[PDB]
Amino acid sequence: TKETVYISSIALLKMLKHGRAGVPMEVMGLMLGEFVDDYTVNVVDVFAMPQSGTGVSVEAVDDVFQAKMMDMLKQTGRDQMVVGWYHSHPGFGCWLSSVDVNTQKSFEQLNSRAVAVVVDPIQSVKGKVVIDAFRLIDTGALINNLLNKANIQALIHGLNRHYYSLNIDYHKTAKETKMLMNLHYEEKEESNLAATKSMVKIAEQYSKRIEEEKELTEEELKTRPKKHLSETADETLENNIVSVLTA
Amino acid sequence: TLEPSTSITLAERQQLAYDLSISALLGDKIYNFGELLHHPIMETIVNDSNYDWLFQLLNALTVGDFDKFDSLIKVQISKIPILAQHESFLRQKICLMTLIETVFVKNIRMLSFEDISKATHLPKDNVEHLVMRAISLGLLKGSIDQVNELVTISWVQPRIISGDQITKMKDRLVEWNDQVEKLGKKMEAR
Amino acid sequence: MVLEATVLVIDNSEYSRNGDFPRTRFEAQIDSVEFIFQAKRNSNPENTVGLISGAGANPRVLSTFTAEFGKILAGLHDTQIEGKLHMATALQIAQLTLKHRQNKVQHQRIVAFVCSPISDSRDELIRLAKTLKKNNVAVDIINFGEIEQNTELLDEFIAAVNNPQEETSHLLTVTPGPRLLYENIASSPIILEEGSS
Amino acid sequence: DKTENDIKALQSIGQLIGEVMKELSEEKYIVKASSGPRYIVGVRNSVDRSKLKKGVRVTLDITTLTIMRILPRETDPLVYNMTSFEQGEITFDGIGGLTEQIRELREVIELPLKNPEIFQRVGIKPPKGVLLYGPPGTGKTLLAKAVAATIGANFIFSPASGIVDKYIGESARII
Amino acid sequence: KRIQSVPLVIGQFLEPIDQNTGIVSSTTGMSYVVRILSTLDRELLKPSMSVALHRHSNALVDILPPDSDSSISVMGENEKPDVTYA
Amino acid sequence: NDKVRFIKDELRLLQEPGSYVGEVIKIVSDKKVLVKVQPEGKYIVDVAKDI
Amino acid sequence: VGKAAVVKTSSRQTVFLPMVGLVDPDKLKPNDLVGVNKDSYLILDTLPSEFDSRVKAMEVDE
Amino acid sequence: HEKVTIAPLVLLSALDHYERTQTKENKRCVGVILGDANSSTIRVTNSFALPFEEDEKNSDVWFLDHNYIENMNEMCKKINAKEKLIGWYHSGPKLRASDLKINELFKKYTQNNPLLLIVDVKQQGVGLPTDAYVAIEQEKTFLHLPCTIEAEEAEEIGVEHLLRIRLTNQLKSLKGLQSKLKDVVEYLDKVIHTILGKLQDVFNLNNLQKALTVKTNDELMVIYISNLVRSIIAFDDLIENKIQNKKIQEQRVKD
Repeated sequence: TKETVYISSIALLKMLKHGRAGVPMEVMGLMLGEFVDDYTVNVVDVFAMPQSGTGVSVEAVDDVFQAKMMDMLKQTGRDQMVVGWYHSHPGFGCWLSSVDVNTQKSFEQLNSRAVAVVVDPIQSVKGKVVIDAFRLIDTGALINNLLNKANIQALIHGLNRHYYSLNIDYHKTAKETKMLMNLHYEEKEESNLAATKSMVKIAEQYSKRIEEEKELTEEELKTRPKKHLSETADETLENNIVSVLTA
Repeated sequence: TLEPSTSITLAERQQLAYDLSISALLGDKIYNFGELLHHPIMETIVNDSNYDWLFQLLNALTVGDFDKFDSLIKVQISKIPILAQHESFLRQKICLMTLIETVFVKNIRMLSFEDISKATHLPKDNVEHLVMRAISLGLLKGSIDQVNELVTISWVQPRIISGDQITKMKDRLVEWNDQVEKLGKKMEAR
Repeated sequence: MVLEATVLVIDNSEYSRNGDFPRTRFEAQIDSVEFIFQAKRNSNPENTVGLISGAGANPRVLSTFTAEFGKILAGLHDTQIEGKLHMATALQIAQLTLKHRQNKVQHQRIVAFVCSPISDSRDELIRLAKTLKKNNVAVDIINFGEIEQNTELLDEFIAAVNNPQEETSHLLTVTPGPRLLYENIASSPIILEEGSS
Repeated sequence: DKTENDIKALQSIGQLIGEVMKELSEEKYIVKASSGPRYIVGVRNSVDRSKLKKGVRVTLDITTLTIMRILPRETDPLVYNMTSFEQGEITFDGIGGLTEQIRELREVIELPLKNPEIFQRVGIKPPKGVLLYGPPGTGKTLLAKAVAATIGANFIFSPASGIVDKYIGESARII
Repeated sequence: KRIQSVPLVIGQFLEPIDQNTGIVSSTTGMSYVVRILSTLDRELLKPSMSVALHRHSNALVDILPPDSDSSISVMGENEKPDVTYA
Repeated sequence: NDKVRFIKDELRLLQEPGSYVGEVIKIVSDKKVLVKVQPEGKYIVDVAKDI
Repeated sequence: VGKAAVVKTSSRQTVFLPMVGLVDPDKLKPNDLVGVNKDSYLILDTLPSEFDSRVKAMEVDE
Repeated sequence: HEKVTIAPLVLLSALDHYERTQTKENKRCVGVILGDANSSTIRVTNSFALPFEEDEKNSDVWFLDHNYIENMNEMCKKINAKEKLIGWYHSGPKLRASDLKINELFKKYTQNNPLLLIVDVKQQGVGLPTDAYVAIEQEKTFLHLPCTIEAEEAEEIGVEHLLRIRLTNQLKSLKGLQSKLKDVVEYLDKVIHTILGKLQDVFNLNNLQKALTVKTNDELMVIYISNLVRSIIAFDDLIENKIQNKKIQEQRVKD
């Protein structure tokens, strides 16, 4: 059946911070949260494990580290359980490969619904973040999942454990939401500072923009392209208005 | 440092105070008699017996009488060659601070030769030489325009120790707030 | 005694870096911590102890709850050995430290050394005796050298906090003359009535 | 256990060589991979940018194509066409009776190493070239080895028909 | 603009076929007809400018300054000649 | 509205592997052209249905 | 520093690898076949002597 | 310049801290901030909650875990090497006296003057609501440092991915004046020092500016005349666009 993973703001941000910094080597960690029914996987928090260059392998997931960190998590009142793991690949897309699969599989034998989350931070500069969520065949509710229906019964009967993607939603919190927007009195000080110093220097700023303008007029004469000539004039006009406004 | 802790024995206050009084008269190094009011050299210890000189120093500086300067000093402090020049320096600084506050009420800093000549009780020519020595030091950061006979002054004054100044400040703070408020209103509108 | 999480409060007053004991009062104190830890630890396989300073330079938690003796000792030896005891606060902070405890089956207990004289308000000291019961916690005072020049506030604190002594409190009053401090502490009830001494 | 450790190196990835052509920016680089192509590649944090200043040979990821580490600069060194014989096989007492030629070669090759100083004070440049002609292995080859030996100089033999190979830019690189 | 992204092969733009179309010459000698980004134009590009093209998708992502010089075929640019005519 | 759609169309467009430049050796009558392609060897291809 | 060895594999590509203990540095040298992996680029084993062509034609009469 | 750059992750982790520790009734919650600040530019790159327990009639009673700072820092080291101790964070909303005693604790374990970052969590301030302070000698006293956002190219796109001048500047200024006024009225009640000295100074340095604004106007008037020309150059490109359109339109009708 249909599965929907809510990844939180503070999780996104820890995954992306770590994964960008590890580059070109991969970083993986455990996702913390709770499983609810068969339709909701909450990722509330996330921490990093040690780094891997080998593609993440079964020898490599620190048994000590996860146990030791959780015991400390416990005293700061983080008590909700591991729901899966996230892993980076920079350079390779947002997918699995067989090593991840073997990693993944071992987690699921422990849990039963675990998710693999893959971030590619090379595709997190496509001006969206590409992120995916995966699970192997694992059944016990996924028995209505991969004119039909002969196929999937035989698909889980011929082979248990084959990847599939999962859907993504982001649920967040209003205080988190307001914090994200108040990024963009220190504020007052800065805008004003530039305004002041712009006004000091304007005697020169005046001269260079007549010269640019003089050029622009001349180009258009020869020309008798158009977009470029317009844009150059538009920038000069924009700047003047802002400059009159400043005093 | 002394008065909160370390060496709060009366002996140590009394020697240090005596040194403070002698040095203030010899010097002109840091402001006038405000420094003496704020910290004690006549009210952790005696008000008399060479701390009499302090109260008289306050009367002499404001008034600017040479005779009151002559009478306050007793033989130990007086014999020293150093003090007398530095007496004139302290008198200008205090007098200058009084005229300037008076005129200052928005941004006025223009004081004539005539105001300063009067204050010191010296003719203009003595004052011309005297101010010229005092600007050298940088106790004045205005400038003297000889043939206008006006001194156009760029602030140098410390403006500190309040009681009079606070009443006036409060009046000013309110006025400024109103001026700004109208600007703000216009922006709000469009 | 019973299954208990103990915050141990050690007194490093100006007294303590000089003789009042053989050779040094600081050097009497160190032998007893080891003995109190072992006395408890040998009774039951669950038992944790934490270490805090009073006298020294303000109350500091030196060591959190642990079941390894080396940490306590390591923490004890990093002390500032002079100051004055911040009694009221030391009890309050210790009670605050206790809530975090490693296991939650355990009782909640403060074992304090008082070496140096105190000067606390009696009214307040009673409010503490039963704020320990706002949170149901116990306390044991190891007193010496206070009984040679000052009052025992501390008995009244023992009588006030008081509930049955399987649940709550002991007053262990040790004559301060020469003889190893741990042995003395043993003939006071804290290394008697134990499972394994 | 050494063998088990050897299996452990095999689990770590390959890593390709390129040479920095030029710094395009301090975050972006032009490198010409030694697999042929030229690429725009990035950097990682661990490395420094002063250790990427051009003509350095650098180590590239396999498919990530970012600079993972930098090895010392080289042009990838030869021992099969830059073929080395430390010292010679004969000394100049082993071939005495070519005397005049011995004396002249001594003074032209050994002597500028030992004192530049005399040639500088005068202000004339130092000798830079020697030519041998004659039929080869009558004494000619003998001289050339014998000189290398005494100086300790490294003899570097070039075969002329190793310096022609049939690919883009190899002939240029060897010399 | 954002979607293509790094890492990239270097090419030289041969000629504009039209609006949003170019024939490009890759510098492994192999010439391709590609799309160009709509954020780069006929007057933001020239017949021998250096361009950044995608490795597998071959479309003009970003414009490079020409500053690549071969170094195993040896093309020298030389700041500082230090000899004069005396 | 058209300007939004147009960008969208380009975004899709750009995900092609590209075209090869080739040289016509000869036209034939069979609807094939023999092309010596410059990145690769020589190929016989079937021209478009539009010409 | 590292035990750096460069090999140039017959696909015309150079790689920088470490030396594994499954070869000796006394078996690394030009004019020798060495067996380097296709995909981790690490010299697994050393192969029979003499690189490339072992004389392109010789008639042998034993 | 002396500067602090603060990750969104830091402040959202603080946002989470305050709820996740159930700290209520305007009590203190404490954690550690981590980054690189060996230099005089603080880069704050990571953070963690620290167990903290306060008493309800004493804030000079505190319980703070020393071992945790030390132990978690070692785990931090094993994960990334950018994530060193530089300071701590508190939920504000003001400074406290008790802030010093905790600050004194962190001083041993830092390699710069310990940074106290006050993160307001109520989100009822203006702008970036966080103010950054560093303990130095005056007793000991906290001093404001400029606190600004951070960027990493992935992180900033992700911040936007989740979410998808003059009037403000001026409003915030009047807001300031108003606050300055409030403080003065409060001081006047208290009286019947630094502040006063500052107020007098400001005053000395609208009035003084008046005369100079007159000179500015003549230069501004030249700038307005420049504007006039600029509109005309732009107007030329617009006109061209209309002709091209016209030609197309006429051709369209014909066919």
